Amino acid sequence: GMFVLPFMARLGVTGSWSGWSITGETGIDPGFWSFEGVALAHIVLSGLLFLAACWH
Amino acid sequence: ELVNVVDEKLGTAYGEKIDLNNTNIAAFIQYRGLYPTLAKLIVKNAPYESVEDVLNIPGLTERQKQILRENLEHFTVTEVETALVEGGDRYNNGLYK
Amino acid sequence: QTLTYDDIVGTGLANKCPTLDDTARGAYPIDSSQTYRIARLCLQPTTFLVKEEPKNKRQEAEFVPTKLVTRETTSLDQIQGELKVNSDGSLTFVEEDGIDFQPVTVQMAGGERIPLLFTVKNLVASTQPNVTSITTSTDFKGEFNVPSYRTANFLDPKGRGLASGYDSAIALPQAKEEELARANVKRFSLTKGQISLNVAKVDGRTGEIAGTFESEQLSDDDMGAHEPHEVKIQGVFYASIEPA
Amino acid sequence: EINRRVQASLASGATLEEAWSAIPEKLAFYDYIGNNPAKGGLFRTGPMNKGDGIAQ
Amino acid sequence: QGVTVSFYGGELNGQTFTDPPTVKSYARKAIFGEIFEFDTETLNSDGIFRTSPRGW
Amino acid sequence: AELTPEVLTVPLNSEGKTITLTEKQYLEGKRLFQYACASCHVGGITKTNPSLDLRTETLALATPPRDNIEGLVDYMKNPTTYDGEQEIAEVHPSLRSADIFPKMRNLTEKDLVAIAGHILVEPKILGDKWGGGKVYY
Ligand code: CLA
Ligand code: HEC
Ligand SMILES: CC1=C(/C=C/C(C)=C/C=C/C(C)=C/C=C/C=C(C)/C=C/C=C(C)/C=C/C2=C(C)CCCC2(C)C)C(C)(C)CCC1
Ligand SMILES: CC1=C(/C=C/C(C)=C/C=C/C(C)=C/C=C/C=C(C)/C=C/C=C(C)/C=C/C2=C(C)CCCC2(C)C)C(C)(C)CCC1
Repeated sequence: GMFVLPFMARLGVTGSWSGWSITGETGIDPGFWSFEGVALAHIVLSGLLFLAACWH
Repeated sequence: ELVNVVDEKLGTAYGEKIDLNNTNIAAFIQYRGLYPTLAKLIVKNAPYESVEDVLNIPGLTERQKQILRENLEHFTVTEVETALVEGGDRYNNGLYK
Repeated sequence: QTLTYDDIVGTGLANKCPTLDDTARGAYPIDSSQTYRIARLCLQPTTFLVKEEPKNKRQEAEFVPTKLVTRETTSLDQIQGELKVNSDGSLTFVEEDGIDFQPVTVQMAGGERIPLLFTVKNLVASTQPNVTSITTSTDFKGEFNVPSYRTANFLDPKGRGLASGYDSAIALPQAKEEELARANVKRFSLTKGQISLNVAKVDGRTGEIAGTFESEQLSDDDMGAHEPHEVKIQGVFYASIEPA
Repeated sequence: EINRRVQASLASGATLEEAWSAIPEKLAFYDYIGNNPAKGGLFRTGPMNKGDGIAQ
Repeated sequence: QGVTVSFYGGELNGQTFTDPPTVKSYARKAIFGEIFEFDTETLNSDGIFRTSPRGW
Repeated sequence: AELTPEVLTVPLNSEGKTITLTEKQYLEGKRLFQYACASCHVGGITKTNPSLDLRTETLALATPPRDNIEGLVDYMKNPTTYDGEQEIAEVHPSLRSADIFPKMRNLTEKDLVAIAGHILVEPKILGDKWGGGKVYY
């Protein structure tokens, strides 16, 4: 039932900070742009847009 | 099925006598003249296939063999229970006062 | 050039085995008439691998590499024993005493922690026959005992244990007991592990050998509550042969 | 009252099987702490049968 | 101490138990008073005592 | 209840002559036990070795028996392990090691009797509390 996970995987984001990848390979490092890092980036962006909405 | 082996061993002669293959060293205090010197030798040279094998420990004085002879009626031998001898537990089983 | 505790403390070198220089490609004669012993066997693990369990029965169940979470607490050191010279020319290390166990926790992808008692407790390890000199082709193959990761007094978070503790789930006073039996009955495992010490450097003068090891053993089973994993430990070793 | 009835039967020549088989199940059920109204919990919700089960 | 349990009346009438896990398990039930057989499956009974309507 | 003569009457030797201590003797013994021994033996236990307590039945099974006044006085002069096999004065306080245990220096025979009497009277007073540890607090 994964809906947004394939959209992340389609464009390059395949690893997790917890260590796995969607192709199932072992021991690769995703850097910041893991699935969690995408999700964190969208949350931070959501908050910054909220503040800009208040200002405007 | 699954059984508590420590609870089972209390159903044997371990629950009544000092077991020379299993019982913690501090239980040798219960009788005169075993602790510490003879108690140390008994635990060091365990296991035994019979109680009378305690007299075969190398280096015993004749007084030490006589003391052991007076206390064989308080000793027993069962199979070594690995849950009782591992972790150094025959020298310190985590019990104090 | 010999170091002190204040040089070593807090650097991580205390968890390291001593090394022999690259020049020490020599050979150590085993006089068959004279007895030998090991003054210090050090084992420093570098790589812990855990075998996965794919739920399929078949498939490729390979050893995956893990991340150590319990820090530089891993080496076995100060191990002593008698190095016998057998009839057929082989040398058998019988392990006597030392710091021969370390609890280690590594973590797989997904966050699963794997606790293991990394050990060589009661190691009997023998070489090949007709080895009149420990050279850089010597291989100590052998086996050891892996006792339970927790000992018998250990209490679970609900106060249940083997030699101590509750024998049931007291927070569920009227629950059915047979589904809780694997948690309520604590069981002390004792398993075997295999290790191969491969010599790479020999001090012909002093009697110091060093090399690599590979060790295979089961991890912790949580006193019988779950299945242990298969662990492969790799690393370096150091042994100093004193004649006795 | 359970012990009284058992001793009245045992004084009259009933065996121990016969004396205790004469105790009604309804009377033995009251002599069980899971029917005590002081064994519950503020957020242990629902019928008493949700706790120990339905007595058979 | 070689502890055994015998049941009189009820379902286990005449039966005697001597294996120490089985004897201990009925002893843990005997702290609650009279021992009853429960259906824990119909209601997904959690085994944890609840109060009565007298309590509520 | 009172601290009667019968409470204060303990064995003096291994044969069976008794000594009835005075209340002044028992109270002086408690003061000197607190002064010199209770840092390890508070309540009749032994903090640095909990296997060996000061209960009367335990001192009776010691070799030589320490369940009388003279046995305890000899132990305070020349302490042994529980079988009597080693002399442990170099790690246990005694008259013969008062140079390393300086609280033992100015102990008289009257002081050693008084401490020995306190060790014998106290379980007759406290019961299983003496030598029992925290379970009986
Ligand atoms: C006098 C009131 C009363 C009592 C004693 C009972 C008693 C019972 N009810 Mg009944 N019931 C009642 C009224 C009552 N009912 C009302 C008014 C309704 C309509 C909502 C119901 C609907 C109902 C249903 C649908 C069911 C019951 C059931 C039951 C049984 C189980 C109770 C339970 O688990 O509660 C649990 C109680 C709590 C968890 C306590 C609630 C605590 C509140 C939430 C805290 C409030 C804090 C407050 C907000 C803080 C304020 C701070 C502020 C002032 C600053 C018990 C026999 C059950 C049953 O077994 O029936 C067969 C069941 O299924 N009741
Ligand atoms: C700790 C530092 C102690 C102080 C101070 C005193 N004692 Fe002690 N006592 C101590 C130990 C560790 C032991 C056990 C020694 C061994 O056998 O390994 C003891 C033993 C005794 C005994 C024998 C008890 C028995 O069961 O037979 C006695 C009678 C005794 N000690 C008395 C005693 C007195 C009177 C002290 C005050 C002067 C005293 N001890 C000091 C530890 C320590
Ligand atoms: C229950 C359920 C579920 C879930 C759901 C969900 C999860 C939902 C959510 C949702 C959400 C979560 C939503 C939200 C929304 C929001 C909104 C709608 C908002 C709005 C806002 C606004 C209005 C703003 C305002 C402002 C401000 C604040 C400031 C500045 C300015 C302005 C004015 C703009 C499901 C389906 C699964 C199933 C069934 C059941
Ligand atoms: C470059 C880059 C990138 C991108 C980024 C981005 C996308 C950014 C964004 C940014 C943003 C998006 C920003 C924002 C900001 C905002 C702000 C700055 C706001 C503020 C506000 C305010 C100040 C307001 C205030 C207020 C309030 C709050 C309330 C009321 C009142 C007032 C109005 C005063 C990436 C990652 C891709 C990659 C790398 C590179």
